[PDB]
Amino acid sequence: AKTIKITQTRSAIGRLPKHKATLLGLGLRRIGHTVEREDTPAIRGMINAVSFMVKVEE
Amino acid sequence: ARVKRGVIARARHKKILKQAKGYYGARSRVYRVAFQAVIKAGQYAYRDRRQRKRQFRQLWIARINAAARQNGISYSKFINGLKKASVEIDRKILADIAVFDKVAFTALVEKAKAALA
Amino acid sequence: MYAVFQSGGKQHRVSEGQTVRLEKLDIATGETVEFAEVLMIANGEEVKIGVPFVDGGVIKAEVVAHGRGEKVKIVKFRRRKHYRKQQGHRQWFTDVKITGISA
Amino acid sequence: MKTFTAKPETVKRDWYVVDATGKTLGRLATELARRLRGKHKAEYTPHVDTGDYIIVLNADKVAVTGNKRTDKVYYHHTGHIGGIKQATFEEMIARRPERVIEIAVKGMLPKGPLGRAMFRKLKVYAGNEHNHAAQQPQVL
RNA sequence: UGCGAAUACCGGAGAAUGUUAUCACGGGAGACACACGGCGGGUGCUAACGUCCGUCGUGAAGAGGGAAACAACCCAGACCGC
RNA sequence: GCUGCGGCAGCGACGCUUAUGCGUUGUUGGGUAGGGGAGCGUUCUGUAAGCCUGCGAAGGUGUGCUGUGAGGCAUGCUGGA
Repeated sequence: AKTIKITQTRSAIGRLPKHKATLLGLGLRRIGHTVEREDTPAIRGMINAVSFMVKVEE
Repeated sequence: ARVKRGVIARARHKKILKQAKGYYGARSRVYRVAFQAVIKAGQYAYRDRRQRKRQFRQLWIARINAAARQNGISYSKFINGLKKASVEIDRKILADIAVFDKVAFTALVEKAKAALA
Repeated sequence: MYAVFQSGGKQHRVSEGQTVRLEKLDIATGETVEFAEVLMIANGEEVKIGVPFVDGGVIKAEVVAHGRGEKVKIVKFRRRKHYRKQQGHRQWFTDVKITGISA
Repeated sequence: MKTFTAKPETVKRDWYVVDATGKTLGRLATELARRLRGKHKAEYTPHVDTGDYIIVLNADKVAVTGNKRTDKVYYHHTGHIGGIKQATFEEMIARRPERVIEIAVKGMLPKGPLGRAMFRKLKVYAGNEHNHAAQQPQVL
């Protein structure tokens, strides 16, 4: 899980398909922008591809 | 049915030709200047004002690093002391205290030196 | 006594100095309402008691004068690639003056 | 107001006297180059005209670290083509510390004009104290 | 090829998110010389800032920071002013 | 790049007000070919023997204010309708 409250990692346009997984998906725009999603399993899927990539901190 | 360009013809050239500085040779006398040079001016200008915000900062720290270190702790350690505070954080710029209120500044280096855990 | 504060840039180096700043909000015209700044004060910093903080007791602020909040400045500022030219543009503010009483 | 202390056109000049008879050689240049600019200096906004005033002594007592005593490219080619290039190792040149070695600061300064203002204007010599052809007055 | 991944692709539900991003029909197009870098390959000598496909990213049509100086590499994408 | 402060414009909302509109807010605003949308200015026609003018028109040159820009105006001087 661990997805409740996540701020973007730090990267402009460079990925290929993960951008849908995040910016176009999760709802993150520009770095540092944090989003707070629910705390259920279904969401972990998105952060996984971007594991060390994104930043979920607490 | 009259373009009679003459009518704005003049006003346009005159407009850009209005480069007081004169710059040098053709750079005022000839229309050639305008979009060649008057245009460069606009370009060189576009970046310098915004790129300048830092060129001074580079100076601000250049002097703080040159003032604060003379009395213990380098600029690297300075802002770190300063860093620890509840309200104590007044940024640089005014940081030039080293020029007018030396006593303040050196009384401010302790606010950091003695501050560094 | 010296002065010090931020609000749209740390512009508060000079003592009283009456220097430009930012803008009220709803409107500018002059007069006043008596707006104390905040204890960003360098303790005012100015006397036998120049203090590292600025924090030298609760409440310490100067009242805003509101000298003249108008004017602009105009700067062309125009970019252009090799096929275009946004060359045509302009954005300014009025920076209200403010004299500021004593610390 | 606009913060930046002006340029009083090289306002003050604090005189000094290094020793050079030390053992730091090349290391010394930096605190010798930083000085003629705005090192110990706080105010007097550099970038613009400025400087200080120190002076070297014998300096002939240097060894560098590694076998640099034996290296250092050093050539002062001239506008002469015809295949010139005057290479001389450090020790070969250390025989008469001239515009070089002690002058290792030149390559360390802003270069060109203004930086050029400080340049050799610190004096060098190679004998320490004896007949200081240089200004005897106030120094540290 | 008597075995067989990753994986891409196909369809089914589900929560959330993205100023229907999707599809259809209709007006106007331009566009079919692309170059480089990474990965998978034909070629060529696992030669070429070589050449021909695939795929992803950048340039083209992106300024800024970075690798001295280097369109394509790295970072980061420029509404204006401080 | 992000943040802070001010300002501009498009859209969704919010506060209301409510043709409407404005303040708050979220967000969008690199750009060749090219598509779409708004405008400035010039010569000529209507509105015009109305209005401006020899107590000085057009034009030339300076200046000041003004608009996002194309440009706008006010006026010194020249100028002679």
